[PDB]
Amino acid sequence: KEFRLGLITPSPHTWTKAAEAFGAELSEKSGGAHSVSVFPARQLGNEAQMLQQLQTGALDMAFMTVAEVSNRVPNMGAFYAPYLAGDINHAAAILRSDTARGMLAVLPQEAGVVGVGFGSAGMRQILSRGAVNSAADLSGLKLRITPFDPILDFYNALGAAPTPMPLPAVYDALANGQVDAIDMDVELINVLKCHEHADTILISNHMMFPMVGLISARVYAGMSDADKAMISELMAKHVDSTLDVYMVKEPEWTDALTKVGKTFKRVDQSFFGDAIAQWETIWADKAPSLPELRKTAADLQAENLYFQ
Repeated sequence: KEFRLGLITPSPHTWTKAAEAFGAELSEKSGGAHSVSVFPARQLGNEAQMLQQLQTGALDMAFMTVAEVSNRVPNMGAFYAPYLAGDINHAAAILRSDTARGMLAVLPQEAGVVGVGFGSAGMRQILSRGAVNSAADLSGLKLRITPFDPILDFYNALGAAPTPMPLPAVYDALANGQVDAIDMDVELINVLKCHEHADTILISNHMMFPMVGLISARVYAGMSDADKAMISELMAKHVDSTLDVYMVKEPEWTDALTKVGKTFKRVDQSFFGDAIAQWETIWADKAPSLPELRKTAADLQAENLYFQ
């Protein structure tokens, strides 16, 4: 079978490279019986469209933001609690936990997909065209976000003017004033060069940004038992590999952003004032897994169960 795998990330992106590597290994491990054609950069549609077609089985596979999945499955919102993870190594440990993996079990019924495991991209940061000395400076700023509710809620609590926008439009929107600021990670701030029309880079690490490897449940059901096991395990390995890339590269991409001539500041949870508490109130009855995920995150940190 020639499977198709969609992503929204550009070609240089870690996810796209991981999907290509998965595709190569599947071809080899299957003795050429199967192949994967990778379609990055939104070639097959936006993420919402891709999920619709995973659900029907018109699309076989995706490396998808958990952000999009949360639009369909609001419990995935739990991963976006601000400052749940203290850094990318903590985030990776959370995403590998039994608590997190247990949350995947609902996906075949609730979204028509099998989730094999979690990967991630980088922590979320803020880039702005003007000075930002306190959270009050975010008030009324047209601020680009990924189109999902957890981040919309965070910025609405802060009083910004969040504006959903997909990746390809972001650079131009900054350059032309359609937005004043963006929510982004350091990999894409580097790759998309969004720092070019920014004044201030705020390294806030305010939210994690998980990824999930998905197989259409309709397609999975048509696979032989041997292939269900082999393909899901292999995909899980490649999804998991992204966590180690970000563990290594996150501080490297961050340091590169000290060399682009802009005002560079690190801020912590206190910077955001009451927005974190407001977010909790919004999400308490939307994402029932949140208390258990918070306990898991706290235990990983207390036990020093990651590189820190």
